Amino acid sequence: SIWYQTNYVVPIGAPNTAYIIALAAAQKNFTMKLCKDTSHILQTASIQ
Amino acid sequence: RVADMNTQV
Amino acid sequence: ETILEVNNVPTNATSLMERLRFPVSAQAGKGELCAVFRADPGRDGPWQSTMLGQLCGYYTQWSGSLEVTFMFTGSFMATGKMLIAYTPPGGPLPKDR
Amino acid sequence: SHENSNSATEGSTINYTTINYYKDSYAATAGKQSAAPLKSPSAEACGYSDRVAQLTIGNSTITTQAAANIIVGYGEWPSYCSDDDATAVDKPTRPDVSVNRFYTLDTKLWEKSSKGWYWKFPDVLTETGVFGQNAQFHYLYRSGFCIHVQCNASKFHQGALLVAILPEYVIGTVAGGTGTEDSHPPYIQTQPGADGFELQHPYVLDAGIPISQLTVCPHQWINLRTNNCATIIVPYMNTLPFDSALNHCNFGLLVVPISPLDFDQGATPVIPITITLAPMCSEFAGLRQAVTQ
Amino acid sequence: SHENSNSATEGSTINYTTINYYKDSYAATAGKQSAAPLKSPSAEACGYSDRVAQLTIGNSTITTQAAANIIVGYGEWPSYCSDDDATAVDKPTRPDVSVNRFYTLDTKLWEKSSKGWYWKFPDVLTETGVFGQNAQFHYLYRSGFCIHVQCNASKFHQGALLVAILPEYVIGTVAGGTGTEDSHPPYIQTQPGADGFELQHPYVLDAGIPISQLTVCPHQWINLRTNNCATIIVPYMNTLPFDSALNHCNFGLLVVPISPLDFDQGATPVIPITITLAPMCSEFAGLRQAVTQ
Repeated sequence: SIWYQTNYVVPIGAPNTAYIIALAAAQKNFTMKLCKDTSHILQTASIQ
Repeated sequence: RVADMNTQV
Repeated sequence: ETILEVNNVPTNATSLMERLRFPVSAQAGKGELCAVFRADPGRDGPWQSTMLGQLCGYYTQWSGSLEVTFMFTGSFMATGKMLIAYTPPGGPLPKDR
Repeated sequence: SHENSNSATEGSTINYTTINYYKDSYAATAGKQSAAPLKSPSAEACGYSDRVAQLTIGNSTITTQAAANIIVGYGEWPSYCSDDDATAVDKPTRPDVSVNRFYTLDTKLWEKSSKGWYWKFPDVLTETGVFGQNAQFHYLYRSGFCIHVQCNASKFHQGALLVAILPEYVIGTVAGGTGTEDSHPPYIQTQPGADGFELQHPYVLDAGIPISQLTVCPHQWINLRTNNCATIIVPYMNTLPFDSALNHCNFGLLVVPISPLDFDQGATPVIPITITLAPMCSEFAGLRQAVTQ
Repeated sequence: SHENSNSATEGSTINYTTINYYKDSYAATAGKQSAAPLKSPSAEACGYSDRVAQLTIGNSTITTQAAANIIVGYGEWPSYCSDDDATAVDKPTRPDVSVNRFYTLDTKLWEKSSKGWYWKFPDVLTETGVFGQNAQFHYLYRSGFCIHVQCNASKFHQGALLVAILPEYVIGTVAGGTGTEDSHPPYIQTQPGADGFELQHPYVLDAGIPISQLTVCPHQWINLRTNNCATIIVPYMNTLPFDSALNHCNFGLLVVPISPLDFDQGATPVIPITITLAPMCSEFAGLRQAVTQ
């Protein structure tokens, strides 16, 4: 969870709403196991 | 400075 | 590092680019909540946009720590601080900061 | 050899030449005495750049400019109590990762007419976190503190804050205004908890002591054109090796605007001041049932 | 060298001669394999008389007959998790004096018609003490236990209790009696807290497993003519180095009367059984907000 520790402070002339781009990764100690079929994307139709 | 840390006969 | 879709609220193709970033703006100074997401790379949610999430989809078990880089894309004159808190399992969604 | 070594300066590093016609050293004369800690030394000045290169305490990390503009209170890093200083015979618990970590208290808003606030320690951390549970459960408490006051403002904003650590910050009252009432401050004023308490008279710090002379105490500036944060690493100071965390505040963190906040219309009017504090080398002894106060 | 060392017996102390025509060791044959821990060894039998000479854990002392009639569970003293066994990268907190101490749960009354009770661990210590606060505040938990069941009765009283430690004591139901309901035990039955839960069918231990065969598990007898207490030092057993203390009970302490309590009229009819347990080498990791369950 990301919380406003103080605020988002801008002067006049700066936009009142900004954006944060979250980039996600894994460290050197990361390890995956037991390879399996993916289910993040599924197709109900054949490939023409 | 703390010193507390086959059966036989 | 791969873009994490924390703001996976929009669904239409016109605003699909809004999924890659989440807004930060001036608040009332009451420790407001900006964004939440689960820290599971293989879970169906924000992490599916990540290569860590996609590659985790091909493996049953994962272990190790995760890097989540939050990059601020406001102005140079935009200042502020954010508390990014990772809750270990057991603790629900925090009500306050 | 013929006199008791029982003066108030025994064990000190200074030899005192004195005159004594009696059995006790405290009967003797005052005699003769045969960077600077009080100037709020920095981490570079204290030689503690190795412990401040990246401030990660517990599972918490603050990102701030290190070393040069980071203040160690009284030139003393927080440390565990030695065997000589400690009197309690039970061995204290040292959680050190569940209680020694940055806690974010609140987000008090800085206004142009703002007077200032104070936070009493460890009363701020009495009822939250594993530190709060250990303070409630244990009679004896000893810890340093790493206070990281944060106030972000734009480059078109102005103002400075005196972020200072006032040890034994005893709160006084107006005494009815006329000074003939002998009033005492309430419990919510003396120990205001995590949300703090606003100063009624910041000039006298609600204690009859000038705000101008507060910089002898470990202090920092949040002059907005230069820095947006104030890191004061604060040791444990008391006349005692340990103390109760529920009815004694070792110090009070003063955050008052010496220079008022000002900005032109159009800039964000909500300038919040966020208080972050990490206990350092926490020590809890005398375990019993948990008590809120 | 030509095969992966990925069988289920890698890292064990026994060499297995096997036959493998494949790349993986787990594809190989079962092969050949090229006091007693399960007999509830005593402290004398375990060679741990130095740690049991007087049982003082934390600020708590139990006075009981040591060494000979004091049982170490599975011949294993509780110990902190090693680097090889541990997977969590954060360093856990080890309070060791605030959480490693004897807690006295309750004083369940033994009757002539009494069936027996079970206590689930560390569910018994979930909501009391600094151990309870650490278990609620931390996701990960690892500790041994020193259970000291106490039952005092006069020399004219008779009866014996099977004080036993049943690891992973999963509670079953009557399944509606007819066995065709697929009922599940409630939360207050599975995790009954400090006050425990009385056994409905002590013969099957409410789990379909006989009470007679419970002595393979670390067990003790409170045969009243011989001993009035049962000390079982219990290590941490899990498939995991750490686990949640709120939704997983590592073991269940069975205290049931195998021999019914009996005495003549005139003797005191209130024979209470007092449960005392000291966590040993407690380890809490994964700190977050406190959660009751």
